[PDB]
Amino acid sequence: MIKQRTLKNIIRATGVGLHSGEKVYLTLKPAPVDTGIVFCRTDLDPVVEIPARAENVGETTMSTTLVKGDVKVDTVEHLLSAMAGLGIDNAYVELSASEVPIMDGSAGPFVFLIQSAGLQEQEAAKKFIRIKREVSVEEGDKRAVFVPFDGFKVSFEIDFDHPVFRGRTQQASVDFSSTSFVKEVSRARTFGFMRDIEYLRSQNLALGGSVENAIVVDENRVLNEDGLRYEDEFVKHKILDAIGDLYLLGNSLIGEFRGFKSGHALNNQLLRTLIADKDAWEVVTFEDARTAPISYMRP
Ligand SMILES: CS[C@@H](Cn1nnc2cc(C#Cc3ccc(CN4CCOCC4)cc3)ccc21)N(O)CO
Ligand SMILES: [Zn+2]
Repeated sequence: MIKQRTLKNIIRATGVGLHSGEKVYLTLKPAPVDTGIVFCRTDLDPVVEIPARAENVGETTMSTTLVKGDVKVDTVEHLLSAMAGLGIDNAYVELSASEVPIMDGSAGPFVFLIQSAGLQEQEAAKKFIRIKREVSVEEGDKRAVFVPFDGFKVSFEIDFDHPVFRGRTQQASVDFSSTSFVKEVSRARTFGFMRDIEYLRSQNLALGGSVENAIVVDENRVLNEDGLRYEDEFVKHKILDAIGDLYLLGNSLIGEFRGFKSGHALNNQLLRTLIADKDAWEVVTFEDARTAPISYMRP
C-alpha cells in the first residue's frame, strides 16, 4: 500500500516572519497515524493547537493565516507546500510566534530540513481526495478550478498590469512525478515589485522582508545580485503557494488545479466550494502502490 508518512526525528529551525519581522523558533515533531498537520503556539499558556484545515483559515491577505479564537498562525503556505511535496501526512508544527519563518522565501529550506530529519513510513494507508467532477470559482477576471485528472497537475497563469521581461503574462503547467516538486517548484522564491514593497514597508507590513528572502523587481528587472533560480520563478512560486493552500484539504489531491490570477483568497474559496460539493470528490486509498496514479520518492 501507499503508506502515511511522518518525520523520523524532531528538527528545529529559526528565522524571521516576513510580515511581522518577529524572530521565531520552529519545531517539527513526528506524529502518529491519522494526526494530520497540527500547528501550535508554544509562546501561549495554555498552548493552542490548530489543525492545518480549510475550516481554520481566518485571513487570506498576502498569506494564508490559521485562526482559532484570537490565536493566529500566519504564513503557513510555504511550509505546507514542502509537506505536500514530500507526502508528510502526520506532523506537529510548534512555533514561538504568530508567523512561520520565511527562510529564503521558497519551500527549499523546509524540504531540506524535512529530508535531513528523514521520512518514516507508517502502518496505515495514506488517504487521497479524488476530484470526480469539475468545480470552479470566479471573482471578475480571476479564476480557480479543480478538474478530474489521474495524477496531480497544477496549471497557473499570472497576468501583471505591466510587461515584465516584455510580457504581461507568465504560465507554467507541472504534471507531478515523484521528483517534480523538489526539482521544478520547491526553490521558487516569493517576489514583489519595489513600489508595492515600499508601500507595504510604509504601512509597517513586510517588516522581515529582504533581498535574502524575496525577489525584488524594480519595475521590470530583478534587483537581486545573483538573479533568478528558474526562468519563470514568479509563476513557479504561485504554483508553490497553490500546493500549500491545496494541502489544507488535509489529504493529497488526485486531480488538476488551474489558476488564472488566483491568490490565497480565491484558492481558499475554491477549497470551501469543493468541500461543500461532496459529489465532486471522494476519499480513496491505494493498497497497491504499483496501480496508484501518484508516486512519492523513496522515504
Ligand atoms: C509570505 S510572502 C507572500 C508575498 N508577499 N507578501 N508580502 C511580501 C513582501 C515582500 C517583500 C519585501 C522586501 C522588503 C524590503 C527589502 C529591502 N529593501 C529593498 C531595496 O531597497 C532597500 C532594501 C527587500 C524585500 C515580498 C513578498 C511578499 N507570499 O509569497 C505568500 O504566499
Ligand atoms: Zn508564497
